[PDB]
Amino acid sequence: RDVFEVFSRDGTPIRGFSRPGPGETVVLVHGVAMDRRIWAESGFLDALPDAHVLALDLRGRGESGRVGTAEGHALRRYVEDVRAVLDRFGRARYSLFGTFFGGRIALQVAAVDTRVARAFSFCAHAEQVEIPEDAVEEEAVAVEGPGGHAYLRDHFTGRGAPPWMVEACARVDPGELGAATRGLLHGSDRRTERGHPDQELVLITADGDADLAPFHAGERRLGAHLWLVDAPTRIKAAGRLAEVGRRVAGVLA
Ligand SMILES: COC(=O)C[C@@H](NC(=O)[C@@H](NC(=O)[C@@H](/N=C1/NCC(=O)N2CC[C@@H](C)[C@H]2C(=O)N[C@@H](CC[S@@](C)=O)C(=O)N[C@H]1C(C)(C)C)C(C)(C)C)[C@@H](C)c1ccccc1)c1nccs1
Ligand SMILES: [Cl-]
Ligand SMILES: [Zn+2]
Repeated sequence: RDVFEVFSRDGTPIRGFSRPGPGETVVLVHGVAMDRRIWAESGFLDALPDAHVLALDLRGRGESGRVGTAEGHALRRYVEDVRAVLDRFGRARYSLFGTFFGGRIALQVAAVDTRVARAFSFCAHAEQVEIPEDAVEEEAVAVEGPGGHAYLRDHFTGRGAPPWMVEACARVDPGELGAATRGLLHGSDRRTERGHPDQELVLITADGDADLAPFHAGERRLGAHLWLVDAPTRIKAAGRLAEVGRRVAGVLA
């Protein structure tokens, strides 16, 4: 593996690693309370034997630049972070894969960047959502305070999240957990669009998902393909991420 640095539109440095391979170039986008280490820890990276893999730390996570403001964590800024990675490696075609809010980011990159040939959204759909301002602000307060890592650990543990997902929370600065949560009130509620007719768009979730309706709506509206994994909830579906990587490798082959 090699490390890289690029700069987002707003000057934020975005750091990541490149795992060379002769195959398709795949760009991995983690979720809010994660960093780039989840790709190896989940077994997703091992599932792609041939791909050239690019894995970034989003702004404010891991080795990337600090942000510490709500608007700095707007969805459009994450999109700019990913597009900067696409620039650095200079390809005409990329396949994007994102977990949870990372999936929403990957879909939005696909909407605006014609270099995205495929986008996979793991446990996030593409539809408009109603975000309660009160509840999100309350969650921001819970996660940014001294008890914030414990709050996330206890909740993810109680909902059956894999250990790597529980453990990743404690690697995120509490201030960036709060800012990223508030950032959701700056654009993340809108639906995503199809970028080009030839794009391959895939949504993945638990067959037990209590709200599959918006995933079906992406099938109809975007022509997306819906993949299911055996799990009673979205969070527990994260235990199947390596298996999903094997299915991605089949598509890339
Ligand atoms: C059934 O499974 C779930 O719905 C939980 C699942 N969340 C989601 O999929 C989506 N969000 C939501 O649905 C909803 N958001 C929420 N808070 C914003 C937010 O998300 N977070 C803030 C903190 C961060 C870790 C992340 C998160 O994770 N919060 C859990 C709670 C974690 S704790 C303790 O266990 C969460 O959801 N809190 C809700 C409420 C506060 C409204 C109760 C709405 C308002 C967007 C509808 C995310 C992907 C999203 C989609 C579209 C637009 C914006 C966000 C998880 N993803 C990762 C780990 S759990
Ligand atoms: Cl997330
Ligand atoms: Zn801590």
